[PDB]
Amino acid sequence: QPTAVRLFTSESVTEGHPDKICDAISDTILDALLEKDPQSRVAVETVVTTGIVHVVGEVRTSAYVAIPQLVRNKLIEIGFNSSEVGFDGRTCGVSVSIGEQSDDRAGAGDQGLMFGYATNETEEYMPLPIALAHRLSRRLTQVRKEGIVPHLRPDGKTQVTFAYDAQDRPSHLDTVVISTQHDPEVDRAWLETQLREHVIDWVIKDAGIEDLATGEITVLINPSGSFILGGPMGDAGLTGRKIIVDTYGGMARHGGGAFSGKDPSKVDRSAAYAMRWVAKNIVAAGLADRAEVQVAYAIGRAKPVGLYVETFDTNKEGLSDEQIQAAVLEVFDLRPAAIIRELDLLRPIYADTAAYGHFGRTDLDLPWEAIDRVDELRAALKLA
Amino acid sequence: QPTAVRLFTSESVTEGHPDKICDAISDTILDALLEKDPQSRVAVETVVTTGIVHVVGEVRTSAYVAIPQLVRNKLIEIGFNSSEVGFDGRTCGVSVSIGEQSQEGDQGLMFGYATNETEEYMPLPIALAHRLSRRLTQVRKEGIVPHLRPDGKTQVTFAYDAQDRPSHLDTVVISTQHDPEVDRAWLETQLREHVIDWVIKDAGIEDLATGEITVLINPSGSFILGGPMGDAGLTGRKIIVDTYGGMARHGGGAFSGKDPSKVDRSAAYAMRWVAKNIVAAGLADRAEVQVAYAIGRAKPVGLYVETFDTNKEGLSDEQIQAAVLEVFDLRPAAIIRELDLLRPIYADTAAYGHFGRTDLDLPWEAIDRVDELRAALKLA
Amino acid sequence: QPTAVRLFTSESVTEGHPDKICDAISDTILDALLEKDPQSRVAVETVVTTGIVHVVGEVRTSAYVAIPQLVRNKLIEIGFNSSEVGFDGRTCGVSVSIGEQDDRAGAGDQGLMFGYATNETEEYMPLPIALAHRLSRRLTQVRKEGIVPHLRPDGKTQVTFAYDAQDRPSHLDTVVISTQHDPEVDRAWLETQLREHVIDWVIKDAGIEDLATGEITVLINPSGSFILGGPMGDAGLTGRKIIVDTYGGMARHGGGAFSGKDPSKVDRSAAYAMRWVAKNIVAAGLADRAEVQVAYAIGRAKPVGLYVETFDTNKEGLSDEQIQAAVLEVFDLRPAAIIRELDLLRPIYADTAAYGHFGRTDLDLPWEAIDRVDELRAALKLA
Amino acid sequence: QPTAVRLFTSESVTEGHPDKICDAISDTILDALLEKDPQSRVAVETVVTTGIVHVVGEVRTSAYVAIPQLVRNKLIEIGFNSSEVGFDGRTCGVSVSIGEDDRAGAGDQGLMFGYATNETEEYMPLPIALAHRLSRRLTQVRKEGIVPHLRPDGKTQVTFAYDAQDRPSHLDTVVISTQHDPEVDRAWLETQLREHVIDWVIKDAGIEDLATGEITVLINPSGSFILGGPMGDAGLTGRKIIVDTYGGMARHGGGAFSGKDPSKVDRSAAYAMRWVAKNIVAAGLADRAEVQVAYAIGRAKPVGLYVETFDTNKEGLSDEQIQAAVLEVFDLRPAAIIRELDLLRPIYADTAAYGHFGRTDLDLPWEAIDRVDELRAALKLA
Ligand code: NA
Ligand code: NA
Ligand code: NA
Ligand code: NA
Repeated sequence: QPTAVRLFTSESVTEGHPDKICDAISDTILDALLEKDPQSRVAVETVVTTGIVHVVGEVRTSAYVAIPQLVRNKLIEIGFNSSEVGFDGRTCGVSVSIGEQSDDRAGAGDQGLMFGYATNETEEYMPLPIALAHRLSRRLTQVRKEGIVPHLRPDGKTQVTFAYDAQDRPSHLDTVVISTQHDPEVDRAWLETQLREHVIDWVIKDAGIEDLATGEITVLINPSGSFILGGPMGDAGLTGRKIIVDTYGGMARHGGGAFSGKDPSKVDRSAAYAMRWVAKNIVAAGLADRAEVQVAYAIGRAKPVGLYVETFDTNKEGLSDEQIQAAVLEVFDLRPAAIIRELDLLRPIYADTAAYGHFGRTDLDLPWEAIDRVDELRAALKLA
Repeated sequence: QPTAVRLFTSESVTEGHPDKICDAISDTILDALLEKDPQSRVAVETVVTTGIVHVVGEVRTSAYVAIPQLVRNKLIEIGFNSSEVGFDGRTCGVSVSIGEQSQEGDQGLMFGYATNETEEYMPLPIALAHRLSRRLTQVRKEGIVPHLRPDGKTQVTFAYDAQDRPSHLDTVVISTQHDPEVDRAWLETQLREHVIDWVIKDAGIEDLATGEITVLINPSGSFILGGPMGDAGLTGRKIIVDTYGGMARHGGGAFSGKDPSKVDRSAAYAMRWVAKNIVAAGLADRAEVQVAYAIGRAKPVGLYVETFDTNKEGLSDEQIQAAVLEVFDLRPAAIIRELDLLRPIYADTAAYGHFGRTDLDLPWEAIDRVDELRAALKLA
Repeated sequence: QPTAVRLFTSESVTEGHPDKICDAISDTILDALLEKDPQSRVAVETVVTTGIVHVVGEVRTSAYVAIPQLVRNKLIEIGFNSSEVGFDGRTCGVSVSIGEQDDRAGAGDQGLMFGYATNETEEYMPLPIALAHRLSRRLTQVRKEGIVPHLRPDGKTQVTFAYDAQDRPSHLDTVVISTQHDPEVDRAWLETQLREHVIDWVIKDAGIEDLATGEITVLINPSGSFILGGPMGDAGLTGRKIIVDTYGGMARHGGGAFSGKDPSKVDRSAAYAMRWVAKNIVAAGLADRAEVQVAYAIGRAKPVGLYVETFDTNKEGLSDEQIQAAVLEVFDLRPAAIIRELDLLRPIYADTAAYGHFGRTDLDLPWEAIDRVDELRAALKLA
Repeated sequence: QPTAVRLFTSESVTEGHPDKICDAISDTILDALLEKDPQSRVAVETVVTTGIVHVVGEVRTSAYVAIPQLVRNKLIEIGFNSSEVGFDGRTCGVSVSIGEDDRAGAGDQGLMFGYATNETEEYMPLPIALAHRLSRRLTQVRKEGIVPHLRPDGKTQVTFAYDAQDRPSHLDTVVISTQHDPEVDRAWLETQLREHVIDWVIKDAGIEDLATGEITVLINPSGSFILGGPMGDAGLTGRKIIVDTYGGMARHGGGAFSGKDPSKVDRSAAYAMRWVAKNIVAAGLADRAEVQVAYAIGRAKPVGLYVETFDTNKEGLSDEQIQAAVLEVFDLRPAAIIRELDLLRPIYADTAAYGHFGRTDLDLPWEAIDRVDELRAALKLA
């Protein structure tokens, strides 16, 4: 009969976290190939460790791109420009092991399952915990790049814990954790003041979540102390190792597939994008407050072998999940070629997705964020 | 308004799938180090592509292990023993970039899950997908089905009812690497009998497999070359296969190549242990628990119990969570001690899933806290 | 006092020896770049070990070449096409770590380079390296043409001649051949097959029966089986067979490797020039044997050093100092003038990357031209 | 018929030259293995390029050594400690791809040469002796703070006018190219290196009499040298074999030394040939001696031996007669060379720059003139 408060957590990382460096390098190569050959087939994985970038996988393309210069320039853009910060794009190892050799009916290029999610609890239709964690990691990068907080270095991680009510909804911000790389000219006591003011307080006001941040918020800035070296130094990063940061921060189920370094023919990426597009339209059409949708494919088959709509008893208009799914099946063509055509995916738009999340990005104009199927869904259900 | 039937999917892969090669290599090095030094700190990632294995990361150990031999022997066990099958443990590249000292971590979120819909407390789609991929490897190694090669994938789709429960098997996909001596039609007859039919009987789900089942065997034609050749693999790229096949939420953390001091592993194991005890204690049919840690704090900063309205005994999820907090010590050091994690038990976990393994004796599968939970809740 | 017979030895290796695999890959990349962009700057090193090729260095080029496919195809042509032979171009690792960013032009580096020639063979080569190369080329030939079955690519040849008191070859003393093979054949079977189809064939093809009379020691796979070959348990690197590539130890060497270097690298172009000089000195009748050193300073076109030696074989009462004045009159040794006069900006180099850079009767290499004999004689006012 | 002056050149490089980085790393690994297990079989090649060290090859040892730490520590000792200088041992990539009685046969075939000359007190040719002294002094003035603003990579080269008798007569040209900080230019380096490297070494070597009159001195003649080492100049083990030996004065069989334990005849038989050549000259049998030796895989006794003394042979002896004395005194089976020179000791990292021969700063067993008595006594001499 005693009760505990349920506490839900999501995390994000900056573009200088070693796994995110790999995602960004993988999608920088994808975009360079797409800019010159929109039909490029790309399955490029990046590995980073002390002093090393290793790029591996398979491309089919008519484009020429200078991979080592793309890698070095992306590391410099992130801010790894010196041995003093743990990694230097100008002087690091770059090794390439890429193999270059061997319409809606086109079969899926692999089996797999993919989920999409949306909720009207934020303007960007994202869960509050991942939305706040991404806003904090984006702001931590912004204050470094613009000099709002001097003496910062690229690597960093954010983590937010909300209290939740008995109906599975956020009630209150409980705990914020931020860790940032920094120059030795500053110490943790200075960083605590700077990041509390210029990151956390700024983001709470920018997100309009004052109501959720009243009273005692536990804040931990660089709780382990000095954070001088970072990125790949004394560590390792790999493409596709931040797939929950990339999506919904653990609020939504995930099918396992990574996004970065994959062209749009990979259903792991394009069908996940299609499921965000479906979920967002289900919510925007007023059929549910929250919606999660699974799709699944068999290799060589165009039509999904599976589709699974869940709205967690937030369904509206007396509609069941089974009725909403029938409307989705009428309105959306989930054959992989039809997804690529309707969302105009064969464009170099992916390097921007490789840090700070693929979904609910109001800084970007991503096609899977369009709420342009609201009218068709409502009409399929005979709603006004 | 019209209704559609909800279809939920899970997948698994054989030990020959390039990503699972990487998980196994990472956990084989981990086990070799734990055998000689239980206190070893290990953060090893494996990358495979045409002709090469690259092992990267950091180890803090007193143990001497010969990594190139361990890698070669592991590929040969998997069955990659010839250029003919596309990869050879004896003749492939092995490159090691592991730091052993500095010379000049308890954070993140984790989920556990259990359901009483199977005897092993797993969701049916992932339990069936793992039984198919394990059985596909077995029929090769035993020569029950000849002319198979190690790489393969399985996928299972179940119809679900309006209450989010499985109602019947809909679709089975098996894709297997094979010798050029055989084709898709031959694999269809062999695999329907010796893999699909055999597993439906072995699992006792005949009543879920009546009527029309869609079976897709090598649906995209021949699959002669596989493993790393034209299909790069990395450690920790099968984290949904490793866990609950998409039935349960995930925190993002990979298991393989990580020693037990890493909460991405130990805390996810602890949450399986908590979820399984909640369901075994008759508090819920299905339970999902998130935990989360803040750097420098031993006790978790977050815990979140969800039983999807399957609550029993008139208990809310908040009440179940208070009992969990009284019964379970969720400090990482206490998890390591209570589950006796500092043992070379992990290479076995690196394919066919970390949870609900009837073939293994894993400490996070113990339902030894049921009496404590029921006593904390004043139940009989 | 007791006397001993002096015995001089030279060696060669097949195209399948791991060091020569690297030389070949490095020069196959160079040739592919020079084919589409003759102005390409290339400094590409190849490393082979079990399962992997790693290509490293720096290139400046407008050309696109697919390096992984070039590597795999070259390994296939050499005969490494299966895990059973120890290496497979189709399935091996290939990793690339290459960065991509008139006559008065200075040398790109310092360094010293030697050239040599001797009228003891028609190709102007010392007999010990001439014979070692013929054996290694023949060893490759009997495999590719299947004159001797069950052979695998990796092999080494070694020839030891007795020498007279005046430092000239007198007779063949010892021939060594180690060849990679299928496990179906043994040392005993290789010994019969290789004596007939390689050693006896070459002696006849070279016309050296007069030097191969009496008892010759023949050691064929003396260490036993040689089944696993190539990079598998024997790492290779570009520029680790520089004495095989040149005069087999008969002539001095400046230390510079040839393969993976475009002609702007004096290590290559100036060694080629010294061969051309040394060959023309002997062809012009100034000496029987000539060895010439040249050296450069980075950023300076004219050499800092030139040294002629003829080993007291000088003719016409001319000193080495007199022959050298003639060489300075006739030859422009500025790097740009060497590239121009020998037409070096062509894809001709992969051919050079095994069986030697000099004395090649199977190739038409510009540095083997005896086209300056009139100019040398006219400089010495010889008829 | 006019005359030109013959001009002979040799070069050396600092320990910061990318090829010598690879030799030093290969021999640092060999030494660490021999320290714990003298019977270690080692064939370790090092490759360096922008940001990366790759160590490949084969070891058979009972020894555990921490290879990445050895690599990083060696780069730090060399001076590559910053991205600013082009390479940092603390932050660079390190990848390892290593696979793990006296009639004992040669492990390989091949030919090896040794050389000695009484023209210097260390029995070395003057051009390579002077090139090595310059490269060692260029390192010393940087490490000791005699000349500021230097960086590790550098090359030296000397050209001597030679007489009709093939002997050095005059120092003609000295080249030094050094890596440096951007705060200094060629003009400053020319002043500093003329005094603290060139003039210092001419006095240290006692060759003032060869260095009179006009000497062409070329310091950083190609201009600025800010980045160096592996960045834009890939290095490999065994790519400075002529710098390692006699600077082109002597013939060479092709075999590299570094990264090889003493069971490799490429190393031990070249060491034996220096030992033989130096004792021939120390015994008073010749002013200059060059000796080839050659082996066949599977056989202990050499298949070839060749003595050349370039007409400097004394006491009415021919090279055929010197060679018979050599065969009586010297056991040239590999196991016998390893035994007599006590080669199974961690002495090799010190040989990996500044040459393997004529090293008055080391006490190398192959430099011993401990066999002159046996040679004289086998030739029936006083
Ligand atoms: Na539901
Ligand atoms: Na709930
Ligand atoms: Na002479
Ligand atoms: Na002589």
